[PDB]
Amino acid sequence: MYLTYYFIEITIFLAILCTIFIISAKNPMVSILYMIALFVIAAMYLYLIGLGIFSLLYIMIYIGAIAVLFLFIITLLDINSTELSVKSNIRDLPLVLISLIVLTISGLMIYSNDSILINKLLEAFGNDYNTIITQDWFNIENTTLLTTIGNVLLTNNAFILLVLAIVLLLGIIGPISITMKHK
Amino acid sequence: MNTFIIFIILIPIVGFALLAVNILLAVYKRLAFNAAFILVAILFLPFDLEISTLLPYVMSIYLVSNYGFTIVLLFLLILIIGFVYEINTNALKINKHNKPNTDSLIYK
Amino acid sequence: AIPFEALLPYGIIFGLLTAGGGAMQVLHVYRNGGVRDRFAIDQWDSQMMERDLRLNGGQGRKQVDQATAPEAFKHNHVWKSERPLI
Amino acid sequence: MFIGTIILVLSFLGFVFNRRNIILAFICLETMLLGINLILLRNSVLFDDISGSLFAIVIIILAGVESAIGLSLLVSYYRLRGVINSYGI
Amino acid sequence: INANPGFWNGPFRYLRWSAHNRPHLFFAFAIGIAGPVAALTLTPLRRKYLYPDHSPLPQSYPLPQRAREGLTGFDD
Amino acid sequence: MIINIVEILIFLVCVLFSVAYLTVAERKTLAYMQRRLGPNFVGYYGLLQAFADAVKLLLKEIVIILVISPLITLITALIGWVVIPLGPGITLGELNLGILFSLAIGSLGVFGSLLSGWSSNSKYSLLGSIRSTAQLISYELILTSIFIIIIMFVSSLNITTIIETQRVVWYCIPLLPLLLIFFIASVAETARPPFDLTESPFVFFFLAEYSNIILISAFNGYLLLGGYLSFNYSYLFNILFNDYSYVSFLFEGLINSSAYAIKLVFLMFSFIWVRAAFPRFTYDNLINFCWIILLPLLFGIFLIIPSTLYIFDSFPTL
Amino acid sequence: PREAAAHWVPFEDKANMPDNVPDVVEVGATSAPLLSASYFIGAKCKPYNDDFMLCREESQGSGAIDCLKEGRRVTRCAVSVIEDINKSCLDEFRLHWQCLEQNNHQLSGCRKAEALLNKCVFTKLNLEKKIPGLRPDEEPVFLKKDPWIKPAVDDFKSVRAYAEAKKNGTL
Amino acid sequence: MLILAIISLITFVSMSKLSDNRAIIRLINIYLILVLVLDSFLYLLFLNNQTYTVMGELLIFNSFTFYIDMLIYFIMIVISSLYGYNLYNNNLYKTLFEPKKELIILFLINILGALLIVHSNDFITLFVAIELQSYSIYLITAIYNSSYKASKASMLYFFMGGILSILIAYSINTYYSVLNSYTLHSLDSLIINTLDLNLILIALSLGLLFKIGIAPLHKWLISIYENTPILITIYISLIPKISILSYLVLSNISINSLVISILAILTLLVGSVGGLLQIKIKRLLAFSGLTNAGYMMLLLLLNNNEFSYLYYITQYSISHLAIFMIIIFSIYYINYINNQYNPIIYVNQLKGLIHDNAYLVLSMAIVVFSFIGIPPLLGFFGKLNILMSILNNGYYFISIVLIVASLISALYYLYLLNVSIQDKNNILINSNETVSSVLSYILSSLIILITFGFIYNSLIIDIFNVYFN
Amino acid sequence: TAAGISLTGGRNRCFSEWQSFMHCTAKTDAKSRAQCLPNFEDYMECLHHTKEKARLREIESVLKQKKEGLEAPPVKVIPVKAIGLV
Ligand SMILES: CCCCC/C=C\C/C=C\CCCCCCCC(=O)O[C@H](COC(=O)CCCCCCCCCCCCCCC)COP(=O)([O-])OCC[N+](C)(C)C
Ligand SMILES: CCCCCCCCCCCCCCCCCC(=O)OC[C@H](COP(=O)(O)OCCN)OC(=O)CCCCCCCCCCCCCCCCC
Repeated sequence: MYLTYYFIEITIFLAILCTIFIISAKNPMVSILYMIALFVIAAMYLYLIGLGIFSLLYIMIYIGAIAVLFLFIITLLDINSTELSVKSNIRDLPLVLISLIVLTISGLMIYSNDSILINKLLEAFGNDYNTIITQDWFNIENTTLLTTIGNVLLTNNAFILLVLAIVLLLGIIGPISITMKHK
Repeated sequence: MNTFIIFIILIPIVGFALLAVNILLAVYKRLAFNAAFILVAILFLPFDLEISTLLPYVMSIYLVSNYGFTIVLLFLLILIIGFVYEINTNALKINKHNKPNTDSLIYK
Repeated sequence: AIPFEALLPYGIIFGLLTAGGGAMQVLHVYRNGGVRDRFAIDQWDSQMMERDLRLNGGQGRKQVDQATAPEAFKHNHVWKSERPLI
Repeated sequence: MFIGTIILVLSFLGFVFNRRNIILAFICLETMLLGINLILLRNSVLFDDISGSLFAIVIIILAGVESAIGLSLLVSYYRLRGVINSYGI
Repeated sequence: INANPGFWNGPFRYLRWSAHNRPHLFFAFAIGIAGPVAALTLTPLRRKYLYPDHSPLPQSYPLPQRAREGLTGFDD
Repeated sequence: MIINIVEILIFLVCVLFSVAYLTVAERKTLAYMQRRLGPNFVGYYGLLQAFADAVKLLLKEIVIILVISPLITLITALIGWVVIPLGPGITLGELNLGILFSLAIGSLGVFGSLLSGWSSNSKYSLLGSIRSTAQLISYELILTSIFIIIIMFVSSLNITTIIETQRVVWYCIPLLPLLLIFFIASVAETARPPFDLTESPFVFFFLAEYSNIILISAFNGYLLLGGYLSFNYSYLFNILFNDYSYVSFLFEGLINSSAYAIKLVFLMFSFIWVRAAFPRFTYDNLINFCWIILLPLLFGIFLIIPSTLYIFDSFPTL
Repeated sequence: PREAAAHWVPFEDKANMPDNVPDVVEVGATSAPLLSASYFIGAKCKPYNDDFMLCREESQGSGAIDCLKEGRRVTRCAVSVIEDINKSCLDEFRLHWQCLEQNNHQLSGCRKAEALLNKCVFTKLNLEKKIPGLRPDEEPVFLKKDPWIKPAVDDFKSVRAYAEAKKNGTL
Repeated sequence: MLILAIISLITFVSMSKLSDNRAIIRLINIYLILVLVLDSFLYLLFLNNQTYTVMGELLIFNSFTFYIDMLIYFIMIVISSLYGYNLYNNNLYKTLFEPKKELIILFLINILGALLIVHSNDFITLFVAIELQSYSIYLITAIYNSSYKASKASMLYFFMGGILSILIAYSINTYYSVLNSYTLHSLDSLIINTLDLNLILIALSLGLLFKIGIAPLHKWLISIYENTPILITIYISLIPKISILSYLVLSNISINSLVISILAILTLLVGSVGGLLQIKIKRLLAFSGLTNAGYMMLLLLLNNNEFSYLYYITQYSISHLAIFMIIIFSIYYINYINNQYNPIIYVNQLKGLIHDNAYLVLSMAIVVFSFIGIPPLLGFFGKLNILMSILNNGYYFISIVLIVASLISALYYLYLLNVSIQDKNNILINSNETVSSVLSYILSSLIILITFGFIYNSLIIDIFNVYFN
Repeated sequence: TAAGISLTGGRNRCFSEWQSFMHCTAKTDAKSRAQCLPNFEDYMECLHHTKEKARLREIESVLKQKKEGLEAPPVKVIPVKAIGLV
């Protein structure tokens, strides 16, 4: 039954692997194919954490539209591309080996509130403690997640949906602003 | 072990089996495009994506009574003017040169 | 008039789905012990079905009825632990 | 926060260290937005609120319209030229 | 050939034109304008004449605003 | 354990059969539309056509990606079968967000059309694959938008909730124009020939084509027409049965699956019936039909529905 | 207030209520009986339930530890109502929740054994169903005749019992 | 009343032809004028620095924001009065400076995106509004599609703006991770003591700041400004700077910031010494943009920077606007015209301009002395009021490096005059056609503000005192 | 805004401590916020559980060294199909 325990750390390792196959590929289509693999590893993680609704929204729009968009572009366009050769990309290695260390450790620094700079990092890993889940009987109707998003976009944050209309408006005007050549 | 998950584990096995029987039994062994073709997919995305902005309203339509209504109506009515932009500008129509321009024959 | 050879495929397709769905309803009623399924399950209803499993003893939705609780009902209450979600 | 930080950092270095084509830039930019989402949605879960999910459902849309805009920018760049170069723009 | 007269060169004649020659934009814009225009004119007529609005549903446990008078009963 | 593996066995085996008998049904009915015998027969021996040509189809020649797109097309076409219910609360997996799943898999179904044009490429063949892709996504829009305006009356993403809501009246009879435009958007997802310029490993596209045929028939059947619903049948039972027993649950599951299968079979016959009578489209006509004329009507129907729910009390509660 | 995990691990605690909280007679009724008897334990134990939620309100954060006294008394009086409905109308109560155990426990599907149970309890136990918050000139929904929403299958035993209650004239 | 314009004009531009674009822009210009004239009595709402939070803790309307909100409409009238109006009525001047069909739409969408930052309270209004204006710069850049440099510039600006947008979203997400709220006033001066916030609040700052030209990453913006046509670049150099700088200055999230102080010094160094050996005029002009946008991280370090900021922003916007309009006038008299989109490219090209006309060089002389802080001009008191706040609050080495930066910068401001007052050998004796009347009256008015704003300096200080305190 | 709205539309798991702190800041003159600090410390520990983590680390540190292990009413783990078995 504790085969079913490491499921999150598995998908973390798979995401590491999958980005290694993003940035090291021969064809430009092989990279987007591992990218839709990355979206579906992400959507598995999002179901895994307790968010079943999002995972399917990620399938709808991220291996939905923008996938088809990128596959489409790479079809009807020619793009020269070289290979990941050692003679053109080993010169970047001593900068990558610094920036990996620094950017990861610093991206794990700000979740803490001490002022020691070593107790800040060691609170990112020192969390093996199991949260206790109680049952409260206060909720009466199945206001799931999507109901509350539809209540907050529409009443409390109606202006963000209404500026959002202008952004999608601009996403329609823009490609017709460019790619038409009127008359 | 519920009955949902054998199915989406068992189908890739069915596909792999129908594929391995094919590998067992088979025989083996830039041009320019129009702007309308690229534009259908580029412009498809802001019309697929207002739909998912419309998805949270349709679940919570009872709660936002009389007020989330008008917010959604205004959202759609802001989207319709960009729609009428693209249909006023004849954006998807692809044109060709088959007309002789119908100029009358002028003499001397 | 009507062709029978044209209508026998659709008759087979119709009969396949018919016998399938009949077998399915019998399997669901056999699993639940003679009652139909719950198609739409609230969070409330899920907590309530777990409490019923805790109350009746082992079996799924036996739906027993008593004036009080047994003395084992006070002690069998569970809390769910949950991993760190790193 | 591990999966989001890893997608963000590695997608970022996949953006920075290419010299081979233009589309790897686009798709590394898109996976950076994925990596920001993976951190935000878990902070929504662990704090018990939708408001990180509010910013999530907004940034889905902005990543969408971002891709629509930027690929029309690329077709602008390609119309006038002949072939998008290997080394870059 | 049927050419555009203009909305400004006679409105009602233009709507009559667009109903014949472009019914995919007349009967599409006229079915979608019959919604928010009818929502401003047909709702008080109903609330006065057909039936008034419904009572709202409860959302949480309805707490009153009293100060706990002391109850008697079910001691032991 | 055994209780559910026998259940998914019965369902997979029934759907795998029905998709194969459709490949015979289409040949037969188009034979009798044009006054030919067509295939010799249709019986238990009748699968041995579709079996025999499904065997011989694996004997021709083809000229890592070529492996993957038939595979993902067929598994995308096959995973969407759980979420249809066949009776009340009978699903192979029960999930509250079934339409969101069904919609995400109509979104996943486009990829094989992209990756099929890469194999054995030419310049013109690549352009043709682009055209099939763009018509597929173009009608996927109006597919999704009408899914919304159906679940405006439900306000729930569960599917048995839709059909139990539908108990009082089907959604097809108020919203009859919606039935018409869904039927044409449904033969638009697929490449049915009023809508088939861009046609005019192959066994997977062949199977997944008919699987999409009968699966979008299912997607019509639960949300527009009555899913498993035929009539009330409360009075007939009180005369036949005396009490709940396995015979009684058998008889009701039987009549529910009959009422579902008759919807699916009449709609499936109408696909083949609209195949024969009409010639095919210019692609400009296809895109023009999708965007300029049908979709403004779709915005109009979308605005007229909540306003009609607004004029009366009539907002649906979750 | 939270939905479970990736991998949640269930556990219990073999322990005891320590010293000062007395033993109580907890409700051993499953979903169908207390969903059936919900309006009647809501009608009798209104001020005790009100008092418990009020006491939980006034001790903000103290909460759980504060009103042990008083969630003791809502259980006692709810157990009292359901013992009384057992000894009162066990047969027709049982008829109603044997109905309501099918039909997803939808209340919509079981009007027929319901009205029989409501006559029985209003006669012997004199408690009455009310839907509050319902302004007048609005009919309560479990009283109306020819509803739009009818069940799939009327269950057999309540058809028979309702017809015999028609013939006896008690209904 | 932007969106009342945008929704109307987008339907209006959808149906009008390609010849109607000039008169469409003329209509929008007059509309913005009358929105400034008939609706500018909303200053009365505040009287004692009264601030309103509107749309539910989402927008924030105070008087600093009202002034920026008025400034942007004024400069947009000056910009739109360029595309509306012909420079001369010649064949050349019609084929030069042609407005595209969708350009007037994208300006007002950008002003919506720029106004919803200065008025912004929530982080989600911040993020949606930086996205709206970043798209509008992506498309104002690329709308001259048939230009090689403009397409390369839009594609560069795309990826650099994309990286800085994800850096801002990471900082917003991270502040959300350490504190549940999104609004900046959940800080309320007790958090910052007991909470390490310095790294988050700087990364939020540096995310916007690097979008503007903070000087370790200054090389990409100079390239975009030199590559766009000469009329896109006056707009896309003014607008994102002033919009986000008044954001970052309204909400003082980085006080005493050491990273901001270093990058402020590095900006004042590399801008003033980068513009020294440069032969292209838009380059010189964009590093004058860089040093002056680096008298900005300085006030961003301060507390209570609303006299120094606002005075210097309207100083800089008038001066900026005027000198671009001067070289747009100067292209008629030059002998060589290349590159239809970008007609004057070199500062060598405007030689001998005093012998062509003298009063355009009088105008050029007052603006270039206003950049270098010459005391009877309006540009002087801007640096004076920066220095009455830098020294007020303890930044002494910042003050010395500010002075040295101003002196090194004046060396390449005065190169414009050194070129423009010299002997040319081919003087103009009679021009047949004359420049458009209103489009030179606008520059005359923008001069007389610069040369005579010290008249009203004292009224402004008293007004200011009432309405912000 | 969406200040304290939960996943299900209710309140957060830390809404009470935050509302207590906003009571504290509502009645407090600026630069008198040093008395307001303990409500804040309670709120930050509601969010991140830091002091609780350090305390459970020290309890587990004393627990894990001993050879006796556990002499207490133990915590019994069950499999999911056996909530109410006995
Ligand atoms: C009849 C119109 C004909 C068409 C003209 C179209 C547009 C004209 C646009 C601008 C003309 C200049 C008006 C300046 C108003 C400044 C208000 C103000 O000093 O702002 C102060 C605060 O400023 C500041 O912090 C510092 C700003 C520093 C300005 C630096 C340059 C000033 C030097 C020249 C400007 C004054 C020249 C006067 C020329 C007679 C706030 O006060 P307020 O917001 O209540 O003032 C507006 C009330 N109002 C709307 C009724 C007018
Ligand atoms: C209530 C107020 C309003 C009153 C009006 C009613 C509106 C509600 C009705 C909405 C339903 C709309 C149905 C779809 C509209 C089709 C539009 C159309 O047929 O014509 C337009 C289009 C050509 O465009 P155009 O250039 O204008 O051509 C002029 C030629 N007359 O034509 C085309 O391009 C293609 C035409 C054929 C379309 C494909 C055919 C599919 C075949 C399926 C037919 C139905 C089969 C049913 C099978 C079961 C029947 C038992």
